[PDB]
Amino acid sequence: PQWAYMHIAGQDASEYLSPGLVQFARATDTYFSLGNKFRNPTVAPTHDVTTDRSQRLTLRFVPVDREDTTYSYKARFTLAVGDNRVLDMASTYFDIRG
Amino acid sequence: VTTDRSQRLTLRFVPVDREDTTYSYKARFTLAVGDNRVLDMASTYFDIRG
Amino acid sequence: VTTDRSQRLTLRFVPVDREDTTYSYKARFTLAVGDNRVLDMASTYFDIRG
Amino acid sequence: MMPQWAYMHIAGQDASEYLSPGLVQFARATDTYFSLGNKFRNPTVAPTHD
Amino acid sequence: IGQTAVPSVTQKKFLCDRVMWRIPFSSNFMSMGALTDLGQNMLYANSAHA
Amino acid sequence: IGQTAVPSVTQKKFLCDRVMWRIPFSSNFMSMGALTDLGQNMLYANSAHA
Amino acid sequence: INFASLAPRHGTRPFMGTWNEIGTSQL
Amino acid sequence: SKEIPTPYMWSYQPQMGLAAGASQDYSTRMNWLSAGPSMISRVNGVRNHRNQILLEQAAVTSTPRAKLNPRNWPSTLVYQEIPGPTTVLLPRDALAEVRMTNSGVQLAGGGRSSFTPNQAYLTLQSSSSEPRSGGIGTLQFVEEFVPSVYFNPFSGSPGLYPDEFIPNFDAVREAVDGYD
Amino acid sequence: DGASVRFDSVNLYATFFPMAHNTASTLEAMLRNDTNDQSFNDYLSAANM
Amino acid sequence: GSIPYLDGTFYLNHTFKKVSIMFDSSVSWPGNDRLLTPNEFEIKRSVDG
Repeated sequence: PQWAYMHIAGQDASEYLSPGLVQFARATDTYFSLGNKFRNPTVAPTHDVTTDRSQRLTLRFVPVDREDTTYSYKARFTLAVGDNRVLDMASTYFDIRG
Repeated sequence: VTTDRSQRLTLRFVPVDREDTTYSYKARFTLAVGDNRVLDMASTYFDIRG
Repeated sequence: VTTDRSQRLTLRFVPVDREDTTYSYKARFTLAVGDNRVLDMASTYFDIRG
Repeated sequence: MMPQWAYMHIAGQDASEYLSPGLVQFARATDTYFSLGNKFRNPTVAPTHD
Repeated sequence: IGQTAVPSVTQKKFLCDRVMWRIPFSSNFMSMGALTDLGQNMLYANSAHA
Repeated sequence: IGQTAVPSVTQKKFLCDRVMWRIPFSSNFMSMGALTDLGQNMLYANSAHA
Repeated sequence: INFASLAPRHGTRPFMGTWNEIGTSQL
Repeated sequence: SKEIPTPYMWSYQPQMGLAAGASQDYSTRMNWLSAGPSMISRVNGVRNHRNQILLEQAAVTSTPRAKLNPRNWPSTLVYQEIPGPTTVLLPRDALAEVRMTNSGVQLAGGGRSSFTPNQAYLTLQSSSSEPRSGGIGTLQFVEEFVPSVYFNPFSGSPGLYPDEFIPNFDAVREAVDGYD
Repeated sequence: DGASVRFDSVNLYATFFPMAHNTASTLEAMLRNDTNDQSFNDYLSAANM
Repeated sequence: GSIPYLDGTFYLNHTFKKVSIMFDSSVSWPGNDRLLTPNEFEIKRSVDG
C-alpha cells in the first residue's frame, strides 16, 4: 500500500484526484498552476524488455585475416550476431591503435 | 541441470575476525550461501598457510 | 477570478518571538492565511536586513 | 520410547517413505551427478519375535 | 618538434568537474522509469541482502 | 562563586545503574496483562513480519 | 543528476478558463 | 509430520502491498522430545486442532482465487475509502458584489451579507476519480493470507507445487532471477 | 581575518493571488478532501553517506 | 571557499580508478558477463593491453 499512498507506483494525479479538482486545475493552468503539487509515478517495464541469461553488452573481435600493403591496410572480421540478439550497426566502430 | 547466469564455482572467505593465542588460533567466517544455490559442506575446508 | 473585497496582494509579518545566540538566530512568525485565500508557499521569503 | 526414535529415524520408516515423493524423484533422477543420498537416515531393526 | 625532437612518451587523462559518477540500479543502464526494474524485481520479497 | 566568579558552561547528565531499559510491546506502553494486546492483534501474528 | 515528475494537464477556449460545471443546490 | 503439518506463514511487503513469500511457523513449536506418548498425543491433538481452525478461517475470510499471492488485485476486490460528497456554502453573492462595488461603495471584511438574501451551496464529490487497483493494504492483507495448512507437501506433480511460497518467484513468468 | 555579520531584522513576506472568495472557498473545499492530498519528493532523492 | 558538498562545485571525479559492487559478500552485482571486465566498473586505466 505505501508505494500507492506515497505515489511511488499506481495512479496518476489525473486518476486519483477528485474529478472536481482535475477540471479546476485544467481551467486555471494559465493563470494559477496546481500542476507541480501532486506526484505521478513513473515505473520501468519489468517484463519482456531485458534478458537475465548471462550475456555481454560489448564484444571486441580480432581480424580473422589482415593485409598490410604499401598504401593501405585490410582487416577481416567474422561479425557474429548470436541467436536472440540484434545489432544496430550504428553501435559498431573500428578501434585502431598505432 | 546447469544455470545460464554468471556464477562462481569456488568461493574463498577471509576471516571477519581472528584470535591468535598462546596455544590456539581462532577465526570467524561469514559463510554466505548466496541465493538460488545450495552448498554441500563436504566441499568446505580451511586453507591454512603458515 | 479576482475579488473586489478590499484585500492585500502582499503581507509582511514580524517575529512574534526571536532568539539571538552566539552562532544562530531564530524568528517565529504566526503565518495567518485568512478565509477565502490560499498561499502557494513558493511566494514566501524571509527579508533580512543587517 | 518409540516417538523419539521414529522422529530421529532410529526406528520407523526408510527415508524413501518419510521424505516427500517430489524429493525422492528429484534425488533419484540426479544421483549420477548431484547426490542427496547421504543426508537422511534409514532405520535398520533386528527381529524380536522368532 | 622539428628534426631534433627528443625521444618521448605520451601521458593521458581527463577531467570531469561538476558531475557525479552514476551507476543506475537497472537491468540495463538506461533510464526507463524512476522506479527501476531491479528496484521492483525480486530484491523485494524478504531479500535483506548485504 | 562570589564577586570574582568565572564565566561558565553548564553540563547535565544522568545515571541509572541497576536498571535494564524496557519497551513493552503494548499499544500505549502499559502492563494491562502479561499477554499484551499487540501480541494478540493478529496482524503481528500468523502473517509473519521481519 | 536526480529526478522528479510534475503532473500537469490542459484545456481552454480562445478566451480564458472560468472553471466548469457548477454542482450547485442554490438558495 | 505429512498429515499434521506446520502451517506456512505469509510474509508481507508493505511497499508493494502484497505477500512476500511464505515459510513454516518455526517460531512457535512445543518441544516435546522429553515427553511420552501419553502427552505427545495431546500435543498432536493441539497441532491438529490449530490446523482445523486455519482451514475454517481461510474459507470464511480469504477471497477465493486461482492463485495464492496474485501480483495485482482488481478494483472490485480492493477495499476503498469512499466518503460522502462534501458541501460548501459559498461566502459571497458574487453577481451582487460586482453590482454594489460598481455603484462606488467599498466592501471590506467578512459569512454574512446585509444587502442580499442570496446564498448558494455546491456539493462536490470527494472520491478518487478512478477506483484504485494494485496492492492490498495491511488490514486487508491480514483478512487474506491466513497461514497455509499443506498436507502431503511436495507430493503432486512439479509445476503445481506452491511455487509462490518461494520469496523470489516471478509469478508473471514462472521463473526466478538472481541479482540482475 | 576579522569577518562578521549582524542581523538587525528578519521579516516574513507572503504574496497572494487576490482570488474570488467563492472560488478560493471552492478550491479549499477540494484541497481538504483526503484524496486531494499534496505530495513532494526531494529533487536529489538519496541517503548522503 | 566554495563547499562542494553543498554548492555543487565538484572537481575530483578524475581521481577514481574503479569500483566493484557485491551483494551477499559473494555475488558480483552487474554480473551476467555484462562489462568488458565483467566483475567491476574499471573507471579508468594506466596500462591497456
